[PDB]
Amino acid sequence: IPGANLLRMAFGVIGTQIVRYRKFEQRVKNDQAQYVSMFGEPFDLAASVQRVRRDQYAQFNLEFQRNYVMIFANFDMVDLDRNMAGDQFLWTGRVFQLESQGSWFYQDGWGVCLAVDIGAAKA
Amino acid sequence: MFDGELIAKLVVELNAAMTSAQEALQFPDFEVVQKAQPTQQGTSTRPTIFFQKLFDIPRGWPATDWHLDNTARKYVEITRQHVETTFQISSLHWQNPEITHVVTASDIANYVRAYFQARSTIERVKELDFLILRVSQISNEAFENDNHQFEFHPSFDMVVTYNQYIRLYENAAYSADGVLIG
Repeated sequence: IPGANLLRMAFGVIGTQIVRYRKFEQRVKNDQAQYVSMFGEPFDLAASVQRVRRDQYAQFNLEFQRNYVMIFANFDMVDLDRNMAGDQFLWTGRVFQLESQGSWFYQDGWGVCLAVDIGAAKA
Repeated sequence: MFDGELIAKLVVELNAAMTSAQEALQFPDFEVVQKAQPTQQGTSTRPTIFFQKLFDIPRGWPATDWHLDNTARKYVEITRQHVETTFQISSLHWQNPEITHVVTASDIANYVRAYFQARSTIERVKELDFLILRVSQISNEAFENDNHQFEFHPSFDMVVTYNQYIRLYENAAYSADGVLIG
């Protein structure tokens, strides 16, 4: 049934991880016609993190392996619109590109590994 | 004169041009952004103008000047190169068929191009230490768009000429001696 949350009851068996999630609010300019975005109030979310397992390529002598992650969560999260995206970090900042069945009961995620986290208790 | 101040002056001028064009043609609202977003972004559903740099031409042999520092007994060699750079200007606007008042993205592109070619604009720009050459073509291109609705993406190229300076050091001589033989 597309009623009660299936991922809700599934999380009672498999076991999950904990990530810090922050949502996008609005953006401004930096007198260079470049958008700079700002988020608000990161919080703790319970989610299941999977693998798709990158293989690299080349442009010329440059390898550039792009890091990917698949995340299942019961959150109505948005990856892209005329606004910005969302952020997370299991150990380093990430950004995702997809949607899922949000308006019923749960969604599915993605992620590309940004460089690092700031530190000081992993801000 | 390097890139950052070039971009700052260019965005200021584009903002002024769009403020003029809004009065001229009555758009709802406008926005000026770059096509070099370092961060993931999502575009805007407003009459927008875009710019980007393509390449660069040195245009001439370097010219060197010598300035002497008396205290340290050194020549400071200044080298100047007259650089020409190319910018691509493009715009977006979606046509609502129901509204009777019609304005095209091609109209915005044409007005922005015409603004930069006026004598008054060039006179204002000259005191900002660069100049503009002639623009020769504007083209309309049609694409499918994310809503599966056709629309146009007009664009044209502009040329900006300026000067670049670097400085280096060189030894200095203060006397001459010679020998004569026969």
